[PDB]
Amino acid sequence: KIVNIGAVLSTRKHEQMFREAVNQANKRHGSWKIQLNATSVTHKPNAIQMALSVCEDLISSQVYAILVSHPPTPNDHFTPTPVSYTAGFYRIPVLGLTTRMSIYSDKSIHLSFLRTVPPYSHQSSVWFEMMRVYNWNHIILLVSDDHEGRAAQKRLETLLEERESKAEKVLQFDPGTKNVTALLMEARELEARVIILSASEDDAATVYRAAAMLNMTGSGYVWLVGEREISGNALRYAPDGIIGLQLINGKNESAHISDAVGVVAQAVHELLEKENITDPPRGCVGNTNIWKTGPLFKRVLMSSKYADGVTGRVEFNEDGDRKFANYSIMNLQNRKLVQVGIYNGTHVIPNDRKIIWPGGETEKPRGYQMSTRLKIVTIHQEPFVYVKPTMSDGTCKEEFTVNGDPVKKVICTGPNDTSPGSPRHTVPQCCYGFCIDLLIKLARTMNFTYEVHLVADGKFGTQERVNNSNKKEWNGMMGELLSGQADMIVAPLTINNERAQYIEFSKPFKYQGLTILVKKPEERITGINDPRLRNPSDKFIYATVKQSSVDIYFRRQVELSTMYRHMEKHNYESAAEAIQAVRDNKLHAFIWDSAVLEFEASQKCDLVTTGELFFRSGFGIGMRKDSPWKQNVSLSILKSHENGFMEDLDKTWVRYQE
Amino acid sequence: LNIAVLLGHSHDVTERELRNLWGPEQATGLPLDVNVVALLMNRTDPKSLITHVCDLMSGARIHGLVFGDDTDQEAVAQMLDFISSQTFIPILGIHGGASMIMADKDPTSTFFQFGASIQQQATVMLKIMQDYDWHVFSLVTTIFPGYRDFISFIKTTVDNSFVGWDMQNVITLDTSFEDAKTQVQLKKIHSSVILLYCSKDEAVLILSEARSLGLTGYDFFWIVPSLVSGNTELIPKEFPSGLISVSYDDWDYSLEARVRDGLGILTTAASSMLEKFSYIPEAKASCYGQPLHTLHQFMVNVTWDGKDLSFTEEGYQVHPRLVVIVLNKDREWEKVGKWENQTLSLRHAVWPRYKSFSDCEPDDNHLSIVTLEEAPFVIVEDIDPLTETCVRNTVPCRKFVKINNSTNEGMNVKKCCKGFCIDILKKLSRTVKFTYDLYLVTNGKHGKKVNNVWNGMIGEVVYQRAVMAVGSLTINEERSEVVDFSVPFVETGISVMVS
Repeated sequence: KIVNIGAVLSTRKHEQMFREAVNQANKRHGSWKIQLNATSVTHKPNAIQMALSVCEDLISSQVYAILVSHPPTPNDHFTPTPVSYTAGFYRIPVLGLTTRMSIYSDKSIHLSFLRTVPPYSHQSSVWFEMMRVYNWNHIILLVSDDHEGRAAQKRLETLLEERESKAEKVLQFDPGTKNVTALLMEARELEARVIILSASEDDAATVYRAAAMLNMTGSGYVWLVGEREISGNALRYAPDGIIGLQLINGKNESAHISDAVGVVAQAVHELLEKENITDPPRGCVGNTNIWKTGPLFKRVLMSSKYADGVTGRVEFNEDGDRKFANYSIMNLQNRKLVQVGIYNGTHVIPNDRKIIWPGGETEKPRGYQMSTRLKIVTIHQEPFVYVKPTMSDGTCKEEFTVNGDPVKKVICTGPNDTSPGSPRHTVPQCCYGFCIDLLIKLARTMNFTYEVHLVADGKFGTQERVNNSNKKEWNGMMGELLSGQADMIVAPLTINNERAQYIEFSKPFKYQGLTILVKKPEERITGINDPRLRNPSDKFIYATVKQSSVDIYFRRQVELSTMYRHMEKHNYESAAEAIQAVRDNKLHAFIWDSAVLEFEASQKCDLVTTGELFFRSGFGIGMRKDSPWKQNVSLSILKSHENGFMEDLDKTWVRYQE
Repeated sequence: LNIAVLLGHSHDVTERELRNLWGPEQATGLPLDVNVVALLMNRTDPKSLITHVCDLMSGARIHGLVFGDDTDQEAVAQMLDFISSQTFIPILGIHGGASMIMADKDPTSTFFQFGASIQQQATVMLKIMQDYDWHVFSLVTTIFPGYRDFISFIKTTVDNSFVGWDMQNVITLDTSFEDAKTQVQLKKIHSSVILLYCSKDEAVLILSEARSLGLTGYDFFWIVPSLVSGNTELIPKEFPSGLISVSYDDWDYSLEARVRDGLGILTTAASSMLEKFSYIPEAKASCYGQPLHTLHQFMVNVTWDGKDLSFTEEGYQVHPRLVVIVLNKDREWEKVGKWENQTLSLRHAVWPRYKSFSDCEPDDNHLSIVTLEEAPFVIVEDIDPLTETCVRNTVPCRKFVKINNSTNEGMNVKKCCKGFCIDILKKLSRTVKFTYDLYLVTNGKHGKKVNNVWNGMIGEVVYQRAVMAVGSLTINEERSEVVDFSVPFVETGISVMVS
């Protein structure tokens, strides 16, 4: 007829308040014959013998609830873990009250741990409420604590599942280092300014000093931190105008103890109304039998619904967290904490105080500034991308064409040869041609600067297994684009269904098919329907560029596996290698696009194309995902389609013959 | 150095074989003072754990702790992880609750387990699903913890595999099922392979609802992990006979060989760390009272006697020993397959049916089909080494290739097939919508009677080891006497080839 409650509490005044709450718990519950005893223990500066003393004292006491209520501990470990593990050996609920670590959220590790405080990842949902208010989509994540970093990434993907957007940059590294400013500058070069930080006080002060020295706290830079990042020297190193969070009664222990007493008391009076009552045995000596109503009492604690307390509607979810939590939103106005918002369990309301930002006006700074210098990457296409070495030092010889058109070149940067050939030789040379004039037309239509560089290899990019952990990766232009080093691929991109699933496409500027390059008895082949090419031999030598989209289009064709097995022994690096090889009469056929070989037939009369025209497709501009550089650029491309500028580009290279 | 091996066991495992585990072991002894302390504990409370750690850590500064468990308590490994975090001593978990998989370790703790995590187990199970072309499947996740990591690992593995998995959406749970809202999500299921991540007491109710909703058919599959499959003795009758499980519990390797390998890893790490730094033995004196050179990130490179016993970044083994088991008709966890370094071995490459999961299951829909290797009809090629998967139009089959003429033992090598009769059989499977059992014959050619004994496909069909012959076969009088041919579809006579 007795119920024992164990507690690890230090101060005698709060012990007296705890005993007073135990005494007042039996007030409104009638004259029932249940009794409530409480046993509180102090704290030795160690942790092993503390765990020993507490575990054998609570075995000898046979308690039902175990409480740890020590915020101001000098050790920064904050580990009530061993007593919770010892109670989880017999499945006894330990109600943690102080810490908010995400390692306690794992119920597979902490089998019988409950708590009335949520982890900080739920604050990101509050920050998602910022996304419900300030209408901001692209974020920049920075988490140093990797024990909670996977849970923060999980919660972030759970929040972004609704809008189906993507985080622009995520970062995880070892806490303790200092040279993280390179990734800060890489995030600075991005369009967004939203900064989400999840670390301890030392790394927060380190990144505050790094943003202060590099002036990343100017206009438009969105800063959004929590309670751990506004304490200690991080509060001293914080810039003025930063927005932070505050836990209402997060450190106020006296009402929190009474709330915990009310929760435990109503849980015990709920459990007394049901059958199958079991008791914890004397597990110190000769008792390893588990307490059989562990998950039963846990299920009692799952449906615990309350209506008493100064905090309010305390309620457990499936994770045993805190529902309907009042939060405060603070601002740092001239090294002074100024309250600028309140938060109920679903909605943010700013108070009568104004919101003064570190940048300009008091309204929200739209920190989504698009890149005025679009990084352009391309492959060396032979009739389209002419690359010429410089004359004296980084210069371009301004030669004139035969039609009175001056060639407007650009200073591009490119490697010299392949990686076994050239170890490291990347020089700036002169790029011009077809798509360069297309980019000149785009820069004439819309005012934006650019940065033309070249892809490191001579491949488009295929979907290949990386050599560890069985993961798909891309390479080439797609590998340089998806890594964030490139912005817009201006190249004759072969449009297919696989790449449409991953990135968005624009309107095609080129429209052509496929053809066969031969040299001039049947000297022609007339397409794929030659039966000798269905079952080839060592005579008809035909191949294509290694890691090309033509090979992917043939890989989708499940009825031409013989050509896929035949052409893999003769794939070359570039198409010019195939031109030189068939120039020496070593090749016999080559599947390639139409107008390139038409221009090369206009250059060299021995180069002969075939008669058929299959795979009538289009080539456009390689693009990113949903972006404001899509609609206006596509309208500019269609404006180039409707006028005679396509005919002008034909007059430059296509219509011009010899 | 000084290593203590304490064992908590219920089975009569004596101590003197651990005393004999010191003499011939470590013949090339690079530490000049290697000593072992073998102890046996009868109780499994953490008070005895703290007591024996304070005894042996003060017991002439023992730097190695080895523990095995016989019970079903996963909190003992967490207690030993806390002990390794406090005392800074490398502690190894061998068997039972000392080898149960935990989620995330700490840099302050140097505790390690000899086991197989749920991520590598999910990799092995998806390798099984890739090797069987079971691409249309589902996923049911309960409120058992450690589940969002499992879903995310499945999502990344599907996004990083050459299959392109046809995955049905995840059936999620909130509490114990009301059979009102979970009923709608369970009635969305129409696929065969069903994956599940829960506890055993939840799985009893899940399988009871699945039998109540008829999800235990011959087509429907059930693959469960090792954490839900507990004791080998405690098997309730609600389990379907044919339940696929993957557990690293190998009965061929005893606990003594595993702790011998653990001592080999400890002496290897000590000998390799002594060659780099001098003052290697550094421990804590006693528990009562108020480190730089550690073995926490040092023994990733380790190999004992050729066994690839290397360690991961998370603290588990790189290449463990996974065991694929099923549940037979005799209600026993039947040992079936073992796992290699990275590739998977299959002792039973022929996938068994277990078509009668219960008593009242009248089902006769499978069809045994055999064919013969002919070039314009059945092109028989190897599996693609880049994908380890037969392409869309090719179908897998087996071939029992013998090793020699000395023994009759062989291997069922799986190969891909295409051609004419493969397309005919695929279109028959499209029209009739049945289930087929395709394999190859190893007796020889079409058929020839040698003293009332037929051979090849005639010997397979007439003696009723198969159902029908879809492949190419000539028709004459006695073949039409022994079986019943269908109508002819192709006009194939005989001819003579000349110049």
